[PDB]
Amino acid sequence: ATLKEVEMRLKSIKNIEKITKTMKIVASTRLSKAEKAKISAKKMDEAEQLFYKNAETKNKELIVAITSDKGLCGSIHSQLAKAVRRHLNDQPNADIVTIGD
Amino acid sequence: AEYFRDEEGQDVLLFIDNIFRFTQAGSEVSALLGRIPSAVGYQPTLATDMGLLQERITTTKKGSVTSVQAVYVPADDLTDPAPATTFAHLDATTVLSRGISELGIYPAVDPLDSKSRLLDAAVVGQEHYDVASKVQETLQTYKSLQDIIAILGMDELSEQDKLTVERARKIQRFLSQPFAVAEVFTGIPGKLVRLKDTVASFKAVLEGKYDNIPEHAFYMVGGIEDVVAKAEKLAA
Amino acid sequence: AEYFRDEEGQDVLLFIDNIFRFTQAGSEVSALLGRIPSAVGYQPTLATDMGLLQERITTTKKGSVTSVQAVYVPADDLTDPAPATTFAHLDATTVLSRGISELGIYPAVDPLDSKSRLLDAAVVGQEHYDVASKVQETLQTYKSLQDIIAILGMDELSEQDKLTVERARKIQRFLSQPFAVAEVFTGIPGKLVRLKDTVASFKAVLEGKYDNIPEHAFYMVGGIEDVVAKAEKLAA
Amino acid sequence: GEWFRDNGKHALIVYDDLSKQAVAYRQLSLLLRRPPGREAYPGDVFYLHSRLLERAAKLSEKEGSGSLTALPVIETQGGDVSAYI
Repeated sequence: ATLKEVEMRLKSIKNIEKITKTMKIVASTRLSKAEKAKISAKKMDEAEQLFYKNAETKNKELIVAITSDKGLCGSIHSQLAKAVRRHLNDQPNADIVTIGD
Repeated sequence: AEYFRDEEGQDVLLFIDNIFRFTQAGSEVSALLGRIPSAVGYQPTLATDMGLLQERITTTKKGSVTSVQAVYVPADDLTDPAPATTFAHLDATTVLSRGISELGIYPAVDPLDSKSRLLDAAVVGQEHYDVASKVQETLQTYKSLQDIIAILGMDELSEQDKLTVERARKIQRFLSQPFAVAEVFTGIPGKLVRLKDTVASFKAVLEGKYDNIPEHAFYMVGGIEDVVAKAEKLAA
Repeated sequence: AEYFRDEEGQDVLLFIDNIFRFTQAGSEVSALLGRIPSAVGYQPTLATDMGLLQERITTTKKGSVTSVQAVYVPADDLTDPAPATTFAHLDATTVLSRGISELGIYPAVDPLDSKSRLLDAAVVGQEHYDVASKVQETLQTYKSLQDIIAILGMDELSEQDKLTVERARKIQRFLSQPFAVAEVFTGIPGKLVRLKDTVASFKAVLEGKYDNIPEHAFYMVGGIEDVVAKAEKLAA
Repeated sequence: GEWFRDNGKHALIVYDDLSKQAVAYRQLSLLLRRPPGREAYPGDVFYLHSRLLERAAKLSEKEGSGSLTALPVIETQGGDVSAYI
């Protein structure tokens, strides 16, 4: 009725909270592995960067973009895309390699 | 009405705005009569008094009477005894609800609270039923997901659902049809579409063949041809 | 039951079905008795009428009469005032579960929502309590991880968590045993399992030493002897 | 239907709709001072509906195979089942 249609829909929202809750706790675990890995990667990179400055940084194009295969990451998927597309104006026929579903 | 149906033997029509006033009028007299209320004030001779009326508008071999009835309802409660018992004595209904008026879509007949015994696969064709079937499914999915949509974006939703939804929003706005007697009110000249035309227009639009042009191209216009013209209009 | 308790002084066991039909019955004759009811139409004399029956079913220095009374929850809401009043008046409540019945597990008893006047502490034996305590926890874990198992599958569950999940599945299907009155259905005669034997086997699964009996192999079993047998049978 | 059942012929009874029988008996009871239950039809209509439905049965084979079968129907206005009827 009215009563029951409020009540079942409310359950939906409650289950959704539990799923989003659980998933966010789990996100916090992954972000730490992701950061540790990033440090080591960035530091390896820095050593070639010393080089590249002193060399002088200087100058079809390729586009690469970076995502996970899993979704629920908010607007990462499409904001990053939006910047891919903006630079798709600087050449229409550019070859885009997409790293992540 | 009886005199036209019988004595002159001509088919008739009947309009009432509003026949709720008929049940309300009973409930007022009822208290004082010596009768006591049935539940929520209304007369206990409600069921019988609705009944007699709706058998005297009935269809025989002498004339058949098509009726249009407008039922008033307080705060849209339909679980109440007075709106509810009328629906059984109606072969088809066109429940009109406030939400579809807020959406700026006149007419305001709900598509998801409509029923007919006149819509069958041989009463108006197999094909007519299958085009209507698909409208019904589409909007019911689109409603199922209103919660999910609001909670999170459509990029965090499925690609498959998003086709049903995109179809459904366009189909809802498409339902609109400005009227030539409330040309002033609507703000747009009236339009009409035949029954034969109507199926066709919806059939095409469902298969993706005319989903790609604005959702306002479907707002406040009639059949398919009016939408294509409104797109041109929009484009400039 | 009064006669057994009293005159000859013998112990008995009462059984009634459904006690909601009794509650229901009084609500009717109160109302037909020209008496204002409480809210929701129920009898306003429910407390003192339920109490007069309950007090009577008791241990006396002569005999002992002990009811197991089936109760029906109308529309699965147990806060409705006629059922909520009775709940207190019954000393040792059991909640039964449509889900558990359906899943094929029988009994339909809810393993986290099973209560009785004699539960826990050393009342029921210290060994017995601690075993029951680990099980209450173990299900509870599975219910929590279920959100992880559902989208992610394995991406935060541990080696330890997986092993906690197995024990839980195994205790879960160790609540299913065959019923003698369902030879007409199921086709497997009944089982009588001593107190010792349940406490012990359930304990074993928890230590991690009966995690060598497959999960499905606790489905429709009896004692210790049967569980062992079902592992060999299912494996090959 | 029951005369069939007694003679040894099966039958099947559709009671469409019991809710409107209760609306009738509720109006009738109110006029006779019989007070509404959880349905405006009076509470002894649980008695009306229990007596009617158990009159569809299966008899034994010394008294013929014939069984009347029942399909009681209750029409809910938006699926509302915590109502008395």
